[PDB]
Amino acid sequence: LHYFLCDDTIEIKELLPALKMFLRRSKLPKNCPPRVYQPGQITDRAVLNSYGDFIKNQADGYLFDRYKLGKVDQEFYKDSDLSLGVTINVWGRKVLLYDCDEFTKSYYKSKYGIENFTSVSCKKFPPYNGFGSE
Amino acid sequence: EFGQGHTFGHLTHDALGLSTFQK
Amino acid sequence: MRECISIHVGQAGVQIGNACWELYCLEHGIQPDGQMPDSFNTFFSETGAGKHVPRAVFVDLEPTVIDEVRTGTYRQLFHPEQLITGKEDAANNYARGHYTIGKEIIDLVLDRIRKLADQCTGLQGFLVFHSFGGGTGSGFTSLLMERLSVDYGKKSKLEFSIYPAPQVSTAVVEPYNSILTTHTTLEHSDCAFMVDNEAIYDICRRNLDIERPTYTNLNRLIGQIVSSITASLRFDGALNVDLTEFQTNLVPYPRIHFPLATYAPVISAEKAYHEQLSVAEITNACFEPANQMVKCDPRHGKYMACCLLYRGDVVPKDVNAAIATIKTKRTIQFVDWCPTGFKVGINYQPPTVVPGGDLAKVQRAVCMLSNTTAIAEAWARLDHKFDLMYAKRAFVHWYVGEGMEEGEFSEAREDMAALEKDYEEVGVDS
Amino acid sequence: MRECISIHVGQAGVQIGNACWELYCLEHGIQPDGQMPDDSFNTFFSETGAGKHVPRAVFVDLEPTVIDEVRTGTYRQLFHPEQLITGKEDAANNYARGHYTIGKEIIDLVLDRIRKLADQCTGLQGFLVFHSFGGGTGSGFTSLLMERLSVDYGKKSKLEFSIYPAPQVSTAVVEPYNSILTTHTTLEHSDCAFMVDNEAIYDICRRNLDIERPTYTNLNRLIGQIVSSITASLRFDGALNVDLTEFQTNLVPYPRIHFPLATYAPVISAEKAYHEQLSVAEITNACFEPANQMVKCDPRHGKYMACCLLYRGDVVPKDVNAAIATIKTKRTIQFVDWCPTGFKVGINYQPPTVVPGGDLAKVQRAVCMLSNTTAIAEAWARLDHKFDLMYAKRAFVHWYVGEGMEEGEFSEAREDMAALEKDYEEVGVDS
Amino acid sequence: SPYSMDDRDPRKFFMSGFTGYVPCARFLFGSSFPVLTNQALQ
Amino acid sequence: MREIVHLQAGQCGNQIGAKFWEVISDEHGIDPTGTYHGDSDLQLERINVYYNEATGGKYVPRAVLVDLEPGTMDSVRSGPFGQIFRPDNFVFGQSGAGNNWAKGHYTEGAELVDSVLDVVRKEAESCDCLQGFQLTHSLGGGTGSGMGTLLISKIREEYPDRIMNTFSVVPSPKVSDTVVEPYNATLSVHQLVENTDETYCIDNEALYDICFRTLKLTTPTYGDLNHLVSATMSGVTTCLRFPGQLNADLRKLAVNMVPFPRLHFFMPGFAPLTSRGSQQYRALTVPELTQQMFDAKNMMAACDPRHGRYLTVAAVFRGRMSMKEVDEQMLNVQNKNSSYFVEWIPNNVKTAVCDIPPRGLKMSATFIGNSTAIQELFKRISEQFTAMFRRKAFLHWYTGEGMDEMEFTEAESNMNDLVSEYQQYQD
Amino acid sequence: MREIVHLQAGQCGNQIGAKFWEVISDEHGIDPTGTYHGDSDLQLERINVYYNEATGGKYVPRAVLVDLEPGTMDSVRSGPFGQIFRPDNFVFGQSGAGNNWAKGHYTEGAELVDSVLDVVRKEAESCDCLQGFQLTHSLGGGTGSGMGTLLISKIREEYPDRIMNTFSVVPSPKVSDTVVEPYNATLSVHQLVENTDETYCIDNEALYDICFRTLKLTTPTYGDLNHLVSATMSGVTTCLRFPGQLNADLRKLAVNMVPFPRLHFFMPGFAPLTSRGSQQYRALTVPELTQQMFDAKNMMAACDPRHGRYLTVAAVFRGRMSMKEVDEQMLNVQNKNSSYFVEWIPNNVKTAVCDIPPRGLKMSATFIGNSTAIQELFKRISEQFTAMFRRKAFLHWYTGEGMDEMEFTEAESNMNDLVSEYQQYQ
Ligand SMILES: Nc1nc2c(ncn2[C@@H]2O[C@H](COP(=O)(O)OP(=O)(O)OP(=O)(O)O)[C@@H](O)[C@H]2O)c(=O)[nH]1
Ligand SMILES: Nc1nc2c(ncn2[C@@H]2O[C@H](COP(=O)(O)OP(=O)(O)OP(=O)(O)O)[C@@H](O)[C@H]2O)c(=O)[nH]1
Ligand SMILES: Nc1nc2c(ncn2[C@@H]2O[C@H](COP(=O)(O)OP(=O)(O)O)[C@@H](O)[C@H]2O)c(=O)[nH]1
Ligand SMILES: Nc1nc2c(ncn2[C@@H]2O[C@H](COP(=O)(O)OP(=O)(O)O)[C@@H](O)[C@H]2O)c(=O)[nH]1
Ligand SMILES: [Mg+2]
Ligand SMILES: [Mg+2]
Repeated sequence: LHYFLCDDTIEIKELLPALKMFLRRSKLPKNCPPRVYQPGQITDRAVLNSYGDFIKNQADGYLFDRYKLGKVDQEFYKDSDLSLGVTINVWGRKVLLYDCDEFTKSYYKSKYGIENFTSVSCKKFPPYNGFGSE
Repeated sequence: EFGQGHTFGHLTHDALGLSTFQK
Repeated sequence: MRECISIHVGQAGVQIGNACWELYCLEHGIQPDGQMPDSFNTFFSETGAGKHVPRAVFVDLEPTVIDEVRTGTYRQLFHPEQLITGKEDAANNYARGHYTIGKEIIDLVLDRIRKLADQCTGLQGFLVFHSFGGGTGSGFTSLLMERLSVDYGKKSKLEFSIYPAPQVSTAVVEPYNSILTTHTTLEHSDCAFMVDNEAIYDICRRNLDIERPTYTNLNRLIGQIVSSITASLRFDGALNVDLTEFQTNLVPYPRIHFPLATYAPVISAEKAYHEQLSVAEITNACFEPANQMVKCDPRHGKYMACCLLYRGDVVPKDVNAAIATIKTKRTIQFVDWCPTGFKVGINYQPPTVVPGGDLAKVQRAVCMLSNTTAIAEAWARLDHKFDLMYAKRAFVHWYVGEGMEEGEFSEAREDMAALEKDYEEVGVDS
Repeated sequence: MRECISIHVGQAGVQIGNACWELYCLEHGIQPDGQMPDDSFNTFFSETGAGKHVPRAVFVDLEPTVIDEVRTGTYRQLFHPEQLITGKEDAANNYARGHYTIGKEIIDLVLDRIRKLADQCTGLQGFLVFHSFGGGTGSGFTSLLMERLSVDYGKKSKLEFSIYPAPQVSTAVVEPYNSILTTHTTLEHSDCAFMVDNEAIYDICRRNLDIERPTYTNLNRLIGQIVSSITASLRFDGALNVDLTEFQTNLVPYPRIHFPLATYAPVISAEKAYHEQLSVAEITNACFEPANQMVKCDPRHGKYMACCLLYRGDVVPKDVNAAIATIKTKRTIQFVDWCPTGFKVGINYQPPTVVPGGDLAKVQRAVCMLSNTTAIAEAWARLDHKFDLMYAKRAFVHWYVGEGMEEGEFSEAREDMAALEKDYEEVGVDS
Repeated sequence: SPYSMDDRDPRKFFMSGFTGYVPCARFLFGSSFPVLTNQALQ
Repeated sequence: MREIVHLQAGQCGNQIGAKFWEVISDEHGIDPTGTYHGDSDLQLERINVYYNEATGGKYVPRAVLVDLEPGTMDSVRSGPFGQIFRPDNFVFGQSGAGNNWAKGHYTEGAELVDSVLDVVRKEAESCDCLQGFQLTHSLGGGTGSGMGTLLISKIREEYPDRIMNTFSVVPSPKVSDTVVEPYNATLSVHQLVENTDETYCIDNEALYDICFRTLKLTTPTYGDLNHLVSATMSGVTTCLRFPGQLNADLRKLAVNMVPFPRLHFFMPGFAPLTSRGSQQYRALTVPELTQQMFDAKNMMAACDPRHGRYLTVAAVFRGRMSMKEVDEQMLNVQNKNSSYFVEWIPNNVKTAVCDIPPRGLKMSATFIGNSTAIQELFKRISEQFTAMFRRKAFLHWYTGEGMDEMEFTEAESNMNDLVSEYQQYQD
Repeated sequence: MREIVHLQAGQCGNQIGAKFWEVISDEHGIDPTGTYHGDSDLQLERINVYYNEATGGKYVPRAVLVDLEPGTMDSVRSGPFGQIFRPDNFVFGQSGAGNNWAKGHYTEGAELVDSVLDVVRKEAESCDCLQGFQLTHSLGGGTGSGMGTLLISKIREEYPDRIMNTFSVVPSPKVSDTVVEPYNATLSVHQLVENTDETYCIDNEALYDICFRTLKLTTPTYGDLNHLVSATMSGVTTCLRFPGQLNADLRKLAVNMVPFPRLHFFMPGFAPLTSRGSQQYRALTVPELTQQMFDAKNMMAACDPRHGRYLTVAAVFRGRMSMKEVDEQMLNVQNKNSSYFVEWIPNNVKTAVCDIPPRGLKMSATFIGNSTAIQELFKRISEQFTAMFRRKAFLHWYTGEGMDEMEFTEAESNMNDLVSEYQQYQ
């Protein structure tokens, strides 16, 4: 599991007894196998209405409001949310983290001040006759 | 479901006091 | 398992490739020695011990530019047989580099290419780096190209050439070697990208605010463009482009395959964060007449086909609104027979910068690949420079002294007259 | 349990065995003292109750200079003291000196030790001979030894590893005489003669190992590697083993057509092993390239006959069959129209072992190929072209008539090799 | 540069095919190019 | 019980279908592993339409994935629901098509269809009673436009009495992202008009305009754009997987909506599309749904229906609703827009009502229209083709790989033959 | 009850039999020590067929292990299941045959067969009711092709009222591991066709193809190819040592698949074959087994069956499973592929059903088949032999041991008669 700190996005590779993929660099939802919402429900900015006049710029032509009415409760995994020895629901799959790399250890002990990372382990002759010399 | 002879030698031999039923 | 093979011929091709392979290692996290503390297959091969080896052949007749790579900081990266050297240079001489010394190591070069080719499970194209005006940059690549054209039939053949600039140039025999190279590029070369020194010089003064650039500044900037067009093979994106299609949808006639390159946004560190660098203005900087990377005026000619290659955080709608913004401008003239001339490409990798460089850390970039008829005026001022050489037969006897005839001068001249009348024929309205 | 006999004759055969028997004691872990610090060594060594192991070779030369180097050298306490037969007067680049007068005095002792060595082995495979054409001892002594071995041991296989003279560089002057007079008896009393040319090893060492100016130690270690490659099947386990007769029936189709080649791959130094990848399909394509061959001939002008491949180390039979299929689809390689099957494959598990201080890298998979080819007819032609020019003036003759040989056998040997060139052309032509 | 580099360092050698001059290299034989140049630099 | 075989060709067809299998797995309660996890049994009585049972209680899709480039198959395996697909159904070439119709249909595509059709046929005798095929592709590429016409030619040559669901992405006038789009469209409509029972036309400009007016989305990326197509993709065949009150399968849709053998290009639509802010302000009722159907901004094609006439209209409802309100409202829209519907056909409108709405909504409806306004989509392609055909630009690439000058004129002639039918019946 | 004697000759026969004695030991639950460690008692009721009882509960295999070169028997004893073989059953010579049929038949393999015949005859009288012989070798070698066909000749003249089931690994053109094997192939099919009743042709190219496209393994070593062969070895006779509902022995297969005394060349198969990464997505059903028995990809011989017509086909099923689905689908494949079977005989398919599937599987099916597509298997050896004997090459190794050149002409004449009869009846 690679967690990029630039975009807070998670990608996964596999280790065949190679790489393949098994996942893509996207945001990982946290709670439950999520339903695919109706379109338009996942936008980032709440808008009131477009400008009434016909001539306008398309990107600018939106007025935003002060109430965010239809917020869906979408929770995404983060560096605080995932740590060592924590069960993670990858799209319905229970995944256990058991060790990590030295840069991850250094980043965690620098940011959150956690000092201990214990790597969880996962795993004549026949008898003789007397008719001759032994 | 959605909701949820022992030996060839001992069978041909060693039959003095034992019958076929006794073996 | 789609691969590209690189050949670097001449001092210009070798020195650009030093910055080109430096960038590729920095893109991918591969250390200079060759290990780590799947997008590598396109340009590297993973050995059993964990080493990674490039897919380039560094060949030149003059050892003094190969030796500085052998003694340089990238000595553990390459294979010691891939770095072919010679005995004496071409010395700015097309006769010397093609038919006097160029035959003595040409079979060595051919077997290394074949030894590299059968290792690749899937081949896609060639990337040849050279310069027009050089002896090795003309003599070696002309001999090399027709042998690979008859060895491999349908493979794409991409070249990157240093155009001798109109006003400024280094050597004197430059008009001769520029004409004598084109008689191979018109038939065996599939798509030859073209760039000059003076336009990179001009951009470094204004955008980067460099008062006194060197070739170290140029080679990094050329390396960014060539790393931007091959990004779709390694990294993923919203819609990717392989080597075959962006030269499919760009070459409409068999003799019109000479595009122009443009990079955006090129900027220094101080002015970048003051600017707003969104999608709607990085593509408008491409079509400014002061930002094209070949010294010519695009307003005189009309655009023929264009390719836009976006990298980083780019929303696909911001591309389409920018294109419709471009098509409403009067100065951006298009040919009537081509209704749609724009090709897009989106990649999910932001650009990177080498440490100790100049370019800023910018979330997005676009590379513009423009086929246009404005390059005819660049060839007219070079054909005129040829005609004053050939009128008084100056510098000729260094060509007949190695065993080659005089009639190829006139044959290449009417070849250039054939090429410059092609643009005037295809540039008219119907 | 399966045992072989090796015979080393002449200064070349002795100097090959200095770097040939070095390899066997190293890879079996046998000390130069002769003691082991479970029967894979029985092919090349015999066990003594004290614990010492004694090799199974004979070292014969007519001058005591080169044996004395071995006798006082590193391997003094390894060879038997009667496996080193000495002679006082060298043959001195003369066929007659080695074959009639001096060689008759010590052949009874040489055949005494051979019969003594043959009676110790419960199961005998055959004989392996190491000598050189251009020397008096390497021509005279082996010619009399083979006619005295074909009388005593009839059905046993005889194989040679000869030093074939180079077209341009040579040591002596009279070797066109001395090479045709020693190949007169090989066409009737030999059965397989692998020939290695010295300057072909020179060009391999120049452009692959990058040794600029090599010497005999570089040559004999490579030749020592090729004999370990051909014999590795009897010594160790594998997917399918190879007998001496198995690659003999696979290589010789005629009573007279028995002249194969030899080539080793991969042959690189240590610093090239890390960068390149030594695939199975690559080490078999280096063998078929003409620049890697150990005889200075062009196989493109020649005509392939029968190829035997011997794989050592971590190999996969699927890769071998794919590699063979890729060999058959290149058209620079041609086969006769009467031998449609032209490949024999042998597999051995053991990878190569490199001596400390050697010029070779640690190789995880290697291959030996043994190709019969009529391209040697080009090499017999120039060897006979340089014979008739120097025979027409009757130069360098008077010792041959003064030491025991009649002159009239000169035309007999020329007639035999003329028919030999005539026989190579009859096999090479199709219907 | 390998010339002034310390002797105990394993990098004190040149790759094969190097046309640059190495002192005390013409007086050496029977060995491969990088180790020959390595002992020449020693 | 009815069986549908799915095929995905090209880059655009693969990503839309990858969103398609994600949507209907959610509707039937299928985990990404392939394990059933639902709440009601009505999603389980008809699962053999799209899925095949495997040992251990795992469900695999009945889809065949093909492209000439291995790059997109690594992405399809990479998806959130990429693990369910059969690895035996992943067939591909090695040389990219390069947006060349000849490189997908004649030169390199002829060496892959021998292996494509074996896997495609292997699912057919695995099925008991086959019904039809769905093939998702784009008309502008060199893979989907070329091989999609090649595959339907080979399928129809040996399944005569079946039906074809060709969900083609048509080229766009201003969102053109390739310079040879008129070439790859005119060379693919030759085989689409003859060997396809119905084709659903989707562009990118009308999808983008929906995302800015009805949905008010700031950044409508491709992962959101493909969801609009996938909703209508799953809404057309709801009568085969769910109980209803007035059922209508694919052949019933074909009989009611195809009056002439070469008029089968449709404009689809989705009714309950809302903006995010107006979720709690809107009354979701049938007249509100019917008003959103026949809105000129809600059709997924770049054709204005006010610039033409309607042949035959269908609407498939999902959820709990009456039948008087459905029939009266969709009779009132016929009387009010009486000039738009043709006078020589009575009862232009066909209704269909199911009983299970999609998850997360009280009711939904899918709108399918056949109109004369689709002639403008083909007119701009033909007049773009002629300007390039006149100067013979980008032509030596096709003719360098087995094509000729002759076949381009026949393709444009069949374009003009197809366009002339719509304007003939308009007046 | 019905004992089968197993004979192993050549290096190929020794390696396959070493794998064969491993699978049936695992099926009957026999550890390499020699005891019995199993759960079900059905593996013990029929145990005398393949294994012999010895004092102390130790079971020993009834097999004969013969090879002139003693190289391979060191590997056999050093294998995982090598302790069970009797040292009195290890009969070997001193020198190898050297890829020569002459030395393997008349000089070096001429005095060892006295020792082989006494072990075979001793084990023959130890059996209660002998059922027949099964033997494994290679035609492309010197010992297996030489002494194998010699032992077929000497046993047939002494046991006339028995059967021979030969499992011959025929050579392939591209996988040609020898240069002389056209001579050995033609000179062994002369002795094969007259003294064998049932012969199974196995190829290496077919096995390498299967492990690539069906099993998807990138390192197919010989320890895996012999496992695929050993599956058909244990599945041909699974109704002789296990209960069922429709039992069939080797004689019933012989009288249902051999209509003529010369048309007895078969082509084997085994088809619950899946990869490791695709086990989750396949339904193990009788329709899916029936589909993949009959395709050209699963045959263990390098022949395309669609270029010819079948004569007889037999299928042996294992597992608790129905019968209408068997009888319908065996009828369905005859009706659909009507042009792939000859029209002058009806009901070309024989079905046999057992009770016990092998370990780690749910149901199994073993395919054996007579076909006229073996013409292409023997035509290539014809053209190889004619173009090679034309110049009399590779011949002094044969005439220097006692045989005249006329035997080469007779072998071509017999084989030309064998390709005449299959083409006549196609
Ligand atoms: N962009 C760029 N161009 C270079 C560089 N080095 C040399 N050139 C070009 O090379 C041209 C002259 O060629 P030469 O200097 O003779 O080098 P060459 O092409 O290898 O030819 P010869 O050295 O004579 O064999 C100049 O006009 C430069 O434009 C460089 O580092 N960057
Ligand atoms: N390749 C190789 N050839 C050797 C070696 N030693 C000797 N020779 C060959 O021996 C030839 C010279 O023969 P001589 O000097 O007469 O030695 P000889 O063959 O033993 O004959 P005599 O000196 O009479 O005993 C040279 O041409 C070499 O080819 C060696 O170590 N390696
Ligand atoms: N809706 C949608 N359209 C796409 C996507 N990817 C590509 N396209 C469209 O497909 C057209 C190009 O098709 P192309 O990829 O060349 O087809 P191919 O060559 O057969 O794979 C462009 O005009 C895009 O608008 C996607 O993910 N979603
Ligand atoms: N498939 C397979 N073939 C084998 C095996 N062992 C040997 N062979 C084949 O046997 C042939 C060589 O036979 P060989 O050992 O020389 O026969 P022999 O000399 O009479 O014992 C080669 O072509 C191999 O393909 C094995 O384990 N599996
Ligand atoms: Mg230079
Ligand atoms: Mg001497």
